[PDB]
Amino acid sequence: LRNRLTDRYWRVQEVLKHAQHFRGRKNRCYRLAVRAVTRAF
Amino acid sequence: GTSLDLLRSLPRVSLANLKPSPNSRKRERRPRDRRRGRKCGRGHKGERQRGTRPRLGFEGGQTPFYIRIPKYGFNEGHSFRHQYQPLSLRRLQYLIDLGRVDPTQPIDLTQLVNGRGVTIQPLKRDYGVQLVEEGADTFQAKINIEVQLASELAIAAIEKNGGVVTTAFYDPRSLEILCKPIPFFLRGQPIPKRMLPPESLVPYYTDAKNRGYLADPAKFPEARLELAMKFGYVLPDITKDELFRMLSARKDPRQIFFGLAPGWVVNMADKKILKPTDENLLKYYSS
Amino acid sequence: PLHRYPVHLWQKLRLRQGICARLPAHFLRSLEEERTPTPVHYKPHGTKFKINPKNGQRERVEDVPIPVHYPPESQQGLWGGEGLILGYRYANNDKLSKRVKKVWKPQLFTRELYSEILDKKFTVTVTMRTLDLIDEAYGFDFYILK
Amino acid sequence: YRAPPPPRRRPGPHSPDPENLLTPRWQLTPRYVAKQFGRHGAISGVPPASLWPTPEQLRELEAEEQEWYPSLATMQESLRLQQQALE
Amino acid sequence: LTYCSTRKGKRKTVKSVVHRFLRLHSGLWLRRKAGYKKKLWKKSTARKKRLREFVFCSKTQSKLLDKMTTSFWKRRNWYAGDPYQMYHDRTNLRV
Amino acid sequence: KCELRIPVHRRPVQAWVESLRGFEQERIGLAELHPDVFATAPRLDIVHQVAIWQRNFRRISYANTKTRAEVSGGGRKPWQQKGSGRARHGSIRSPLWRGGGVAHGPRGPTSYYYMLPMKVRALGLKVALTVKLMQDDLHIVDSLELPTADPQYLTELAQYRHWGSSVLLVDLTHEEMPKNVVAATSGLNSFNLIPAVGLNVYSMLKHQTLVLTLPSVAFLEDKLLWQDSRYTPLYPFRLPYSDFP
Amino acid sequence: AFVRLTLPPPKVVDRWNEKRALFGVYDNIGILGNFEKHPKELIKGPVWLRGWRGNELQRCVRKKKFVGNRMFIEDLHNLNKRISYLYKHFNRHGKYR
Amino acid sequence: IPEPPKHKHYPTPSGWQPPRDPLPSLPYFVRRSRMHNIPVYKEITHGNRQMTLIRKVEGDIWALQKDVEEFLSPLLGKTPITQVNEVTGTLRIKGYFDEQLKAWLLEKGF
Amino acid sequence: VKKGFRAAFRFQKELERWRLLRCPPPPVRRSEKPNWDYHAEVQAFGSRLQETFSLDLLKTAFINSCYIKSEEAKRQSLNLKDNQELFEQ
RNA sequence: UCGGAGAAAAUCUCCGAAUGAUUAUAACCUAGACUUACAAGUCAAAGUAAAAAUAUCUUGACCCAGAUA
RNA sequence: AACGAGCUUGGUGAUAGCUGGUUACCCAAAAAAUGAAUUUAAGUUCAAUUUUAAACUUGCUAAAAAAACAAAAUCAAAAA
RNA sequence: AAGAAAUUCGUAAGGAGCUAUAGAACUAGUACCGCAAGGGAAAGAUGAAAGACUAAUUAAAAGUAAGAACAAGCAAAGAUUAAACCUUGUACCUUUUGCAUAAUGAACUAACUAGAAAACUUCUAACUAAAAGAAUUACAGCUAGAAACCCCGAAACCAAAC
Ligand SMILES: [Mg+2]
Ligand SMILES: [Mg+2]
Ligand SMILES: [Mg+2]
Ligand SMILES: [Mg+2]
Ligand SMILES: [Mg+2]
Ligand SMILES: [Mg+2]
Ligand SMILES: [Mg+2]
Ligand SMILES: [Mg+2]
Ligand SMILES: [Mg+2]
Ligand SMILES: [Mg+2]
Ligand SMILES: [Mg+2]
Ligand SMILES: [Mg+2]
Ligand SMILES: [Mg+2]
Ligand SMILES: [Mg+2]
Ligand SMILES: [Mg+2]
Ligand SMILES: [Mg+2]
Ligand SMILES: [Mg+2]
Ligand SMILES: [Mg+2]
Ligand SMILES: [Mg+2]
Ligand SMILES: [Mg+2]
Repeated sequence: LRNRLTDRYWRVQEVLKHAQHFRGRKNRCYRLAVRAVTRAF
Repeated sequence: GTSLDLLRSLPRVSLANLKPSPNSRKRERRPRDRRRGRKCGRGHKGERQRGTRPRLGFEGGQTPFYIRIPKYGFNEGHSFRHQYQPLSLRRLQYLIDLGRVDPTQPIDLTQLVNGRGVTIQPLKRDYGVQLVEEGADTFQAKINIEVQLASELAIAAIEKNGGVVTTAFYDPRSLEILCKPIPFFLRGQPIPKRMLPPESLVPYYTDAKNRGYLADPAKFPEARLELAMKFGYVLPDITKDELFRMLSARKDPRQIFFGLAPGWVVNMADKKILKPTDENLLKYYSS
Repeated sequence: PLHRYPVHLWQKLRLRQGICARLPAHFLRSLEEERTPTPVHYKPHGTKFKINPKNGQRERVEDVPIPVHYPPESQQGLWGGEGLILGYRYANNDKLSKRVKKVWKPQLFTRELYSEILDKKFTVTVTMRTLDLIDEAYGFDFYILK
Repeated sequence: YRAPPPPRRRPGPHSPDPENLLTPRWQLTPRYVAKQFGRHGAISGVPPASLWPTPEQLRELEAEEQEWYPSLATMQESLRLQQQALE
Repeated sequence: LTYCSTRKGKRKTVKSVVHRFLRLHSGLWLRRKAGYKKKLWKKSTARKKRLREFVFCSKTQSKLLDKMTTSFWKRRNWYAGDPYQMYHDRTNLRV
Repeated sequence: KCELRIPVHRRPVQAWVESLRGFEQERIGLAELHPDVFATAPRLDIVHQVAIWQRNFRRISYANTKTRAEVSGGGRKPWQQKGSGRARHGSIRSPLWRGGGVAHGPRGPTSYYYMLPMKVRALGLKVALTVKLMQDDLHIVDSLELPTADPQYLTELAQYRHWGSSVLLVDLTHEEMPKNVVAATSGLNSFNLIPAVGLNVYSMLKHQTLVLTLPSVAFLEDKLLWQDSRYTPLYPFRLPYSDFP
Repeated sequence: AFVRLTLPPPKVVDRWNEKRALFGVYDNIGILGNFEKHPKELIKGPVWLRGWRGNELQRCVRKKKFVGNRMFIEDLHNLNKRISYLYKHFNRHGKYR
Repeated sequence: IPEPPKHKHYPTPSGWQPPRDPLPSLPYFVRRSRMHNIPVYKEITHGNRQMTLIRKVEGDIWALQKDVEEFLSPLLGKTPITQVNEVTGTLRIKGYFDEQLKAWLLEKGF
Repeated sequence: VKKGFRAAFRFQKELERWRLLRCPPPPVRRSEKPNWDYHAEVQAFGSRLQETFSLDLLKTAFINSCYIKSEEAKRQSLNLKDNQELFEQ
């Protein structure tokens, strides 16, 4: 593990903040939240 | 200059201020983003996509192009053919003009190579220099030169001015010593003898018209005269010339260097030349 | 890591330490020296140079001895340098035919030989080559000693 | 700080210890010893007479020379016969 | 093709090219015509003349042969009395 | 004065000769420096090239990883290909598995060695010397003799004369460097003393101000200028030559 | 993802230690020293790659040449297998022919 | 490289002639190579882009361009396309003009 | 433990943001904050409204009686003029 | 596999060739072209040489083995 | 406790023209599946297309009369 | 595809490595699995002091709780005074074909998990009829730098043990 990505937290937060007002696991789970956010956009 | 005045005003140069010349480096592209990711430039799935396309020259199962052409001996014996570096009278005149080849003393392959006038490569089958006629019309120098090959017109240019040209054969081992003599004296070995030409080359070097080093000296004056008449110049008697001794100087056919006999050892560190005394060793070298 | 010495030097270093060091100096020389046996199963090159026929140029030649297998039964007899040749052949003597395992074996005879120095007669497993060597040496005792 | 002394190469004839088994073989040939004389001349300690072939070595050179390098007279004679056959 | 050799780490020449084609220093390649020694009795006189000639190679064929041979086969060779001495350079070529 | 002949069209460059014997002995002489050494064109790309080479040809990286072949175990097939509902696998040590080999990792010790042309590296010493002079960071001195060996003196002298925080000092040869200079500089992190054969572009960019003794100036001018009117090497320059030391 | 809840200890780099201060000295030992020594003689590293560079296949073969006969049994087995892996990739597999 | 020997009569039979003295008084100076020749080089890129390059130019490199443009314009009939590399100190011209530009410099005394 | 110092520093900012939301700070007088010069602020106040004031009077207007009591209390442990008279007018 | 005829150039409808006999014996060299993925396949002025212009009619690479000079 | 031929380790990262997968942004251009050979038709090589850079000069559409078979594909001066 | 030799040259403690899914399989060849050869793990975290009572730090993952739901629909978007009603809108990746309402794969979270080389071309410099720190190339070339070509998966085959 010479180089490991250290910003993954903020990458996840970017997509999540656009999904917090959905209902279901779409609002908290990145894999499902990401697809729902794009459809909104 | 005005550029240096700009440095005076500008801040200090330091490791934190470095920059390469613009466009000096291209940027390498990793297969990460959508543009260069995904199939990654390889195309849709297939042999060429997995990396297993056939070898270069394969044409999908028909007899390749480089196999259906008849085999022919264009390059037979290429490694055994002799190669002679070409020297033109333009290059020879140019070297003399700038002082890079001194005409006062005799010119031999050592001096030519020593002046960066020619580049000799014995490993690539160089066996000497061939004189090239180009530049003869403008050649106006009187010089004594030894070259492994020479042409009829090239000889005429040298002799018309009153110089001397002779053709001498150096064997593959002798040439390497001749080209780089000092990287040899440092070894610590005695100077080897110079071997005679192979049977094929014997006629060329025993013929006066070619100025062979093994040719009959009595036959030269006839050859010199005929060449002079053919090219419409008057043969100059070089015996009267003040520097006749230098012009006529010629090393022994078993000698590599002018003043060094075969069998001697050159102690460069002590500025000495050890010479043998044994009889069998002296008979070996003097043969 | 790495060993300090190449593995091929290990046997020499072993002879040079311990009780092996205390062994007689002359005996170690026999152990140390390696000499090729006189050719038996191959024809050596007479010269060190030959003229290549295809390109008509002189090229160096060297002698590469065949690998010969010496069964332990041979150490109880007097084979004149002969052994087993474990190799392959080409069926029908064309390299486009199959490659077949082949073993060439010496013809062994039982013979009784007399030693003058020992004044005893031994019964030995022997090859016709060994008998020829003794004849060339002008005696069984001369053969062993020479 | 002060920098250490500049790197320098060994300044004189080098004869390796033969007993050591880690000494490379090339450094122990009769050709590496000559190299010491040519570079450093007399101070090497090579006995000058050892720079020339030894009696047995000389015989090898002459025998090899006769086999592979003919004399000038023989070459011309061989050339003449070929021309006569060609004519 | 061998791109990196086990012993020397270099590319290797394909000795089938070296035995069939001649490369001029300018970049051209010469070859023979396939079949020029075959069944000459049933070939027309004009056909045989075409077969005997030394012929050039196309741009893509030359590009392939350059890939299959190493640099040593692309150097300038100074042979005395060479019969291809004049064909190693191009003259009056604007293109 | 420059020993070698300056080009006719270029006038020489000059600097103040200095002495370290006292604080106030700033101007004791006037010196002439070959314009082609200390007044070459300002080329900072070449300075970047040389500075990179000095930092990259020495680099040997000792990073390594095991590939799937070098990881302990792994020979057997975990389960049968079919009739399991599982993903197909052939080893427990593939890159996908935890504890498996690295697919594309550092492989063994690697070297970054390369050599720049000798003329290019010589130029970078000429360009660097111009930069220090034209930017008023080069101080030519007659000798490095110092009145005292206390390190306090050398640092105070640097402050009085408006030198930088770091000073690079050059002397002609290591063997003859004065004892007073050795003692003081030995204990100083920022003031480094090197022999004239150790001068390089990287150390002239790390140290703010350069101090050259007059003999070193002649030493440097000879070596760098020799590069401009020389042939290509017939054989390495340590072998005997007609005119080369 | 999860992140550190406290700042890691401050990292201090002393830029004027002897190694950093005197870095790069004697790199012109050749041009400024009459060419008695090449700078590549000043490199410290593995025996098989001082003053030399190559791709992984080239590096594997060269290590074998220099120290192959002093290597351990397990290492020589792995080194030999790496050569054959790299030989088959560089000479049979890839986009470009 | 030896300094060229003095010759009684110039130009030398090869054609070489040393830089004239006293020096030219132009704003720019063009230096000779180590082999004592005028540093004008024919160059080609892509196999069809022909160029001529003047190296070792000191002083106002821009002044040298103006002179070259005037010098070469009558032959071409249009202003020549050039690139001035001020960092390297070289002037690059499209097309082969080495012969005319070497004789030109010789007269100026460079 | 992943390398690096920067990711930890970024998350420290997030921890600060969360703490303020959960435990909002008590509002503080702008004077106690940095970047404050009373004399300059008073002049800007007048110039903001495009009006000319006598700075001495404006300063008195801001002063309150309660402020004086607090200062005297701290002093116990220049009487000045209150805004009263200006307030009435 | 190639050639000939129709559909009329995509698949369909039909015949033939793996030569044959005749012979004036039909040379060498060299512009420009046709055809063509490559490979193979076509036509040919001028010059020279033989003779006293002419070949008429209707097809398998490389390697490797041979034969004579 | 999976025998048309046991199991284990090594050869071995076996090979797979087959299935799956192949990780940030932005700007731009962009085909095909026509032809040819191939134990070749689930592949590959060449042509053809596309593309990037460079050199310098005509290109696209349209194109009369007149021609090659004929009441629009070739060819195709001047023009625009 | 393989590949020499003659011959020449040669005197020398560190890390732009890993930091608990990484680095050795390793806290251990142990536990455990296998009749046997053999295969083969997982994990720990106070402080100066525990003769200070073994600490703290964190809206922070999925999952839950606090707090079940309220006509109507890829679950959102436009909005709105208003959470929902009204309006618009045939999940995603691969794949078919450039289409699917086909069809493959995905319960979710965290971590890990796949393009690598310099023959030719291009770009940036050094010197230039020569370039290169010996061996090489050269009818403007030569030297140096920069720029490139994946991961996982069989049935099999062979050697030696069991
Ligand atoms: Mg050459
Ligand atoms: Mg394994
Ligand atoms: Mg197995
Ligand atoms: Mg497998
Ligand atoms: Mg691991
Ligand atoms: Mg064709
Ligand atoms: Mg005719
Ligand atoms: Mg595979
Ligand atoms: Mg297939
Ligand atoms: Mg079509
Ligand atoms: Mg066909
Ligand atoms: Mg077939
Ligand atoms: Mg028109
Ligand atoms: Mg572990
Ligand atoms: Mg583990
Ligand atoms: Mg939660
Ligand atoms: Mg609704
Ligand atoms: Mg289906
Ligand atoms: Mg890459
Ligand atoms: Mg098989």
